[PDB]
Amino acid sequence: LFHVNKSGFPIDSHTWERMWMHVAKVHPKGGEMVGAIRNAAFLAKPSIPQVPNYRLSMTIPDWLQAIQNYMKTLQYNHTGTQFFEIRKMRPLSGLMETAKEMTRESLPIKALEAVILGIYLTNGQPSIERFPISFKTYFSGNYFHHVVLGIYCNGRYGSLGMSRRAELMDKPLTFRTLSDLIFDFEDSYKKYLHTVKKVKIGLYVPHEPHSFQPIEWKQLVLNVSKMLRADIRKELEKYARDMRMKILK
Amino acid sequence: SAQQELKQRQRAEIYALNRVMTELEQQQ
Amino acid sequence: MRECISIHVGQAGVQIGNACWELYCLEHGIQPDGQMPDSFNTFFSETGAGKHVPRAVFVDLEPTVIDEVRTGTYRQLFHPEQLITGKEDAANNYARGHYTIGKEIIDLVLDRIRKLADQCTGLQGFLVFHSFGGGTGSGFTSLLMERLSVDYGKKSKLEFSIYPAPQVSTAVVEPYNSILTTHTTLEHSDCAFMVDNEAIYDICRRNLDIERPTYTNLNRLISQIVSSITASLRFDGALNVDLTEFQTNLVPYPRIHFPLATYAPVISAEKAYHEQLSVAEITNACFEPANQMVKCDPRHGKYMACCLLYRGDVVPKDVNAAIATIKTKRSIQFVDWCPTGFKVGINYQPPTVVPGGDLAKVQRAVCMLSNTTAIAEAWARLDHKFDLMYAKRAFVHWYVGEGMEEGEFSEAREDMAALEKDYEEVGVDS
Amino acid sequence: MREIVHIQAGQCGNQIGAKFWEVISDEHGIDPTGSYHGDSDLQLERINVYYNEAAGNKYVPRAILVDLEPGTMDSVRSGPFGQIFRPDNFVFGQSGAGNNWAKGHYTEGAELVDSVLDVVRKESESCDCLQGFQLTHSLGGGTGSGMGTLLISKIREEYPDRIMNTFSVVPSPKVSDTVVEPYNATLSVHQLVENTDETYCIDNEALYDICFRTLKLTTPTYGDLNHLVSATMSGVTTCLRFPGQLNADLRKLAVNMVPFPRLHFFMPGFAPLTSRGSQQYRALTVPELTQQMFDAKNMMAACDPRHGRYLTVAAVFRGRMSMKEVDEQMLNVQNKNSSYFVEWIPNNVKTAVCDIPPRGLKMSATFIGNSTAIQELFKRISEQFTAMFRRKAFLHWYTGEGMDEMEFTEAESNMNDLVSEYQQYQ
Ligand SMILES: Nc1nc2c(ncn2[C@@H]2O[C@H](COP(=O)(O)CP(=O)(O)OP(=O)(O)O)[C@@H](O)[C@H]2O)c(=O)[nH]1
Ligand SMILES: Nc1nc2c(ncn2[C@@H]2O[C@H](COP(=O)(O)OP(=O)(O)OP(=O)(O)O)[C@@H](O)[C@H]2O)c(=O)[nH]1
Ligand SMILES: [Mg+2]
Ligand SMILES: [Mg+2]
Repeated sequence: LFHVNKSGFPIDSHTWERMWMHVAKVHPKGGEMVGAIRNAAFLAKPSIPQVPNYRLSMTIPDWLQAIQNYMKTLQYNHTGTQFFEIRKMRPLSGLMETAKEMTRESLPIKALEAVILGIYLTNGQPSIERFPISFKTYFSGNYFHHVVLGIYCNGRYGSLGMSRRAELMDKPLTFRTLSDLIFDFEDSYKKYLHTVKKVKIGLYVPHEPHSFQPIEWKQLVLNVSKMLRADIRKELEKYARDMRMKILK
Repeated sequence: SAQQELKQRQRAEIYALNRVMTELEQQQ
Repeated sequence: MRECISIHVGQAGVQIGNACWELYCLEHGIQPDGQMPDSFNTFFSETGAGKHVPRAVFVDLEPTVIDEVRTGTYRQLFHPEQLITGKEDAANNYARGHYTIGKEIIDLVLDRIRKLADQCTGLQGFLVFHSFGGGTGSGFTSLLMERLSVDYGKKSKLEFSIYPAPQVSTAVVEPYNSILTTHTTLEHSDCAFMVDNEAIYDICRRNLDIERPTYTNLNRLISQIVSSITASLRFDGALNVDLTEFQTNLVPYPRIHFPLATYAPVISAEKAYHEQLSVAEITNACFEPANQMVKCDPRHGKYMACCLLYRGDVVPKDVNAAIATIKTKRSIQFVDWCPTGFKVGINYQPPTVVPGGDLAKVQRAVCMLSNTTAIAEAWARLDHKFDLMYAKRAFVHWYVGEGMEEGEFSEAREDMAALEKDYEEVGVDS
Repeated sequence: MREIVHIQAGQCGNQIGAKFWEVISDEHGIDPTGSYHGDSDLQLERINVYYNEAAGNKYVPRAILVDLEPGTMDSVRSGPFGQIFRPDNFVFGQSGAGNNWAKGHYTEGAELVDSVLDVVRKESESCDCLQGFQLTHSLGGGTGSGMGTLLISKIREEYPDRIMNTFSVVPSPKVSDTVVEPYNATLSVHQLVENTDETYCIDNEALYDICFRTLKLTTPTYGDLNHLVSATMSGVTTCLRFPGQLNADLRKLAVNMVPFPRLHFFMPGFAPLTSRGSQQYRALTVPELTQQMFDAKNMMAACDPRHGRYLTVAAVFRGRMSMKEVDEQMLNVQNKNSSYFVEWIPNNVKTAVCDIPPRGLKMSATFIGNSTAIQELFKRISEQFTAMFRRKAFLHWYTGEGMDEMEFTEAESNMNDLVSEYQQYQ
């Protein structure tokens, strides 16, 4: 499994050599390009993507699109080594500090820190409202998990996130219902012959950055595979109504 | 002084390496 | 043969000490003039003819509060030399209290400490009372604690401070004082018990049903907690816990010794009749978030170690039962590296109620101390305050004009960041 | 200990100071013969702040009186509570300044400055712990505007470590009884910025509006305005003399309210001000006092607080009152009016509470604000200055006293500098 940087910055010797051993092992050709990049005297300096700023004139779907293209520009991590250690139960303010230092450094990003970045970017807009979604799925005799960030601006459901695949990480605000969104995710997942087993939905995140409220991820959980989609849709629409009225607590 | 150059080198090499493995995943 | 001496600095410290010594004189039966009409030995010295002298040192750079005590109803209690006074206040300035105006008085107090600690045989520690926001309670406490730490290396010192509240405040330069005092409170003291005014205001408004409480009520509550802490030294019970025992039980690592206190049952004389107030009830009342005397929610943290000082009519089986029901609850989250996290202590003397105050004459009460990780919020907010002002260099010229150096402002901030980081990195799983 | 020296210059300063001494003496229970006929012991406890004991167990104010026209001393000694001052503290000139700044600072003001420094020095060694000085004067003149600045400059040379508290009355545009106000005003505030720690600007227009609209007076003479100013002055220095739940002397206010060294010009307030007819239709509670303090119509300087933010605020309450009431009131007052307060100062109110209210009330509160709206006044003065200085009107009189012309340009430059500095934080 992919390992996590924990020495702050810069990267310590142990994690450095561990990552290089990992990439040497997995890469079939292996040592040639690895050693070439190690002993490369000069390499092209990557540019710094500029953090976009909210503007009132331009519309909110284009805002979500803009954050999505910036995230795409940030070169999604497939090196197999996390660079910013995240804790689920940690209070929100620590995650805001993590998000702002991550934007300062602008390194490769995975799904969890991608949705944290999305929360950090969208925290400035009371009209926009966002929450997490998680899937636990089954394929090839092993279980895998994925996480994305849903949005409910202007009475419409949309999705942001990251993945090595293309269509599993970005949807627009064009969904009347949350059920249509999650079933679209299920169909895209089936397109790769991966079976979703369980689906989990949390809560709207508070709009105050400097707070200690933790992020909820398990407030709703279903076993999607066993049950027929009608009951799933009914329970999900009940839950969406319970959420947008702020009743759940 | 040299610390910032170290971060520069680190991000440059890791960016290039990530490009290489993205190409490999395209191969896969 | 078991003692501790009390130092009250600044207006807040002196005013809390007023209530504290009222309470202690009430508990042991000492008249206001110090004449009784051997459990008093912890706080009082007998000097022939039954005269009782508190082991207190009242200090303030400004003479008005000390003069108020000199003219008050306890003029005959303290002997006159203890009440030390300056000429002009620190004026909410750390640099005046520490460097400029503190130098002229510090020797005159230190020797007095050297006198008092030379009268006792066995001494357990010090009970310092101060406030973070003030210029006296910060700078003068810094100087005094530095001098004592270099003097008595291995005597525990217990600060009982008053941390600034998040929203309620009565000064413009509080963050600069608190951040500067964070260096002395760490690394010199042994157990600092933070307290807010907003939390106790809420407690008095809700539990006691008082719409217009003033500082006297807050001082009475804090006095009750301190008298509960220093109770196993004066009376006897099933389990006894002196200073060093609960110091070893609480402080896991040397650099995190900031517990937050609690008390129960706080109820008015009218609601007492409709209440049973058993051991289980009061034990459960300590853990709800609406009773913490620091404006922070303990539900967003974990308890490292806890200490439940019971007093009154209690027996250990009830305490074990209550601790069991607490451990069953999943809302109250403890830390994995502390499988047992309760230091129990029972005492036979019940609480005492001052006649002029407003608290029910209950039969048993518990004081709960918790070394929880939720305290960092109470710090974090204040750092933000500092960050908003120091960015513009606002008010810095007042501090640098009194000989203070500017780099200390950034050094204190990075020290506080290190403290918060260390406090957060523990409590992680495994 | 922590004593204060009080100095009065000009007719306006002398009259306001006479009213101030009458108010202070009444508050402490001092007879106009100087004897004591009070009731409590708190009155004697800190009487040395403003008084010196004398043989026969009487008390003499620690006050110095100066003018260049002996009529003002005659009126002051004749008037009520004029006998308490000892005669040797009065000093007078031969001929008044004639509203000439250069005359009261260079020509005839120098020939009398030595006596005032001598008596001030003699009074400053009649104590042990001196907190600071305080001076009442008017910027629109020659005897208060020039001699006053000369005096504070000399004293600040002598005692760099103390504080000064100038309660200056600024000239108003509409209520003007003089033709050469801008020249004197600018020439004085050139020197007030550097040699003073707290300047409380007062305007006659705002005072007249307070008497007409709030107190519903028909014919407000100068006595009523002087009474209001005296009430403010007595409110400022109350924590030095009486005990309270949260004390605050002069230096505490200075450090709380002066974020930067040059931004030390304040405009005070006062509450409760109620007419005789509307006495019984009010509850006299802390919310009422706080609402009346922050009212735009309650400011003592003719400026609109809505046209600018508050850097820092202070409020010295007076009476037996809860602290939760005060804290919640000065919290929600900031909550509702977030637009009127500066964002880069998290807390803008330095609240203090005393226990002994004024004689005829149960509760009072002296409001002192440091807003960016004060510079309005200065711009108006600058306009009038550049209206007259362009054509060199009335200017030969000042040059005839040995004053040079470039000083006017320098003072105008300082005026633009200070106004820009206040404009910056907005
Ligand atoms: N609130 C008050 N304002 C006053 C009072 N007297 C004057 N003022 C104002 O002061 C302004 C001028 O004050 P002064 O007469 O003292 C000028 P000064 O005497 O210092 O110079 P000389 O006349 O040359 O002696 C005048 O425009 C009035 O509007 C007063 O008694 N109370
Ligand atoms: N609980 C409680 N807090 C108080 C009391 N008096 C003052 N405070 C707190 O003290 C803080 C201000 O600091 P002070 O202690 O008054 O400063 P100081 O010790 O007098 O030192 P100086 O400023 O130099 O006079 C305020 O924020 C109050 O919350 C009191 O009687 N009880
Ligand atoms: Mg004080
Ligand atoms: Mg005159």
